[PDB]
Amino acid sequence: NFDPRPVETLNVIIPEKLDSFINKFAEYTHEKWAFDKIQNNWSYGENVDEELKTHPMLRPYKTFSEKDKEIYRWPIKESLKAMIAWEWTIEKAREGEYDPREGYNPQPPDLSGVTLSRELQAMAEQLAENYHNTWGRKKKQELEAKGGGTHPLLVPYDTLTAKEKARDREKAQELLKFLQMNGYAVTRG
Repeated sequence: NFDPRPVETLNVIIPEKLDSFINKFAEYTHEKWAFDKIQNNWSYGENVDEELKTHPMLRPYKTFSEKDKEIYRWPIKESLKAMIAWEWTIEKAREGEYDPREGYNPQPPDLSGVTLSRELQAMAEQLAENYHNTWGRKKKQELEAKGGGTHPLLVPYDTLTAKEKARDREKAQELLKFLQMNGYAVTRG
């Protein structure tokens, strides 16, 4: 009887002082996506070709227009809005701490060495559940409107295994690790 109710974010205002953080994390997200592709032998080219391993976004984040940068900034703002709607605190407290291929070579920092406390891991789980509920509500509405069938992910988040949760968990964890790496103190208040 899955009724996904993600937290309301539409009227949530992100403080302007977080814009630099949003930009840094968007570039990081791009660099990580680009790194994985370039190491999997993908390269720049006008078209998105699965066979020839080519993608037009395999270029520096600096070369993207502001509207194009929204491919990355938009999901980041949505995450931040959810954290703000829950009255979590996000405050800067510290200083913001392989084969070289042909052309673009992004070297993003490794977030495997960034450790999350029990509290931040619980917070990542709450963000992950919200990603599941956001997608779930959107999917349920799409299927209802477009007369579609069903989907195995249209079930409560707490009925999923650790592996089924991994994608949303890793997205939430990457955000809290980057926040921590950049000197932000994040709490549930």
